[PDB]
Amino acid sequence: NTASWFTALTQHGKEDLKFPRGQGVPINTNSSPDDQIGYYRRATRRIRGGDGKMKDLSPRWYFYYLGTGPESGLPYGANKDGIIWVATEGALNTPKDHIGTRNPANNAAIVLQLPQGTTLPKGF
Repeated sequence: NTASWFTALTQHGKEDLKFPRGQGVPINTNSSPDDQIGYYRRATRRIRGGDGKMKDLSPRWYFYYLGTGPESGLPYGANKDGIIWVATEGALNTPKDHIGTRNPANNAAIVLQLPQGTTLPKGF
């Protein structure tokens, strides 16, 4: 019953998601400077293609605050395939259980917006 608070970054290229130190955290006016830390989780979807065979769709990366989402128990910097970490300078390395996850039944997803001067890899 839980989803990301933001819309996804679609991976159109061959390279995985990666942000330079300090960049990557989506803008949220309902959050404070201490909360600006989390991870992007890759979600690949498979569909029945025009030839009957299963084919992959462009991967989607969803942001979740630290201590929240499908990898709530993972600490910052944890090595896991499909998980990349982001944190703004000044955010505290503590769980963000007060923000948590979004319930789509009563909350719309916030359009993913990166701060001014955020660099994204090719195909994003």
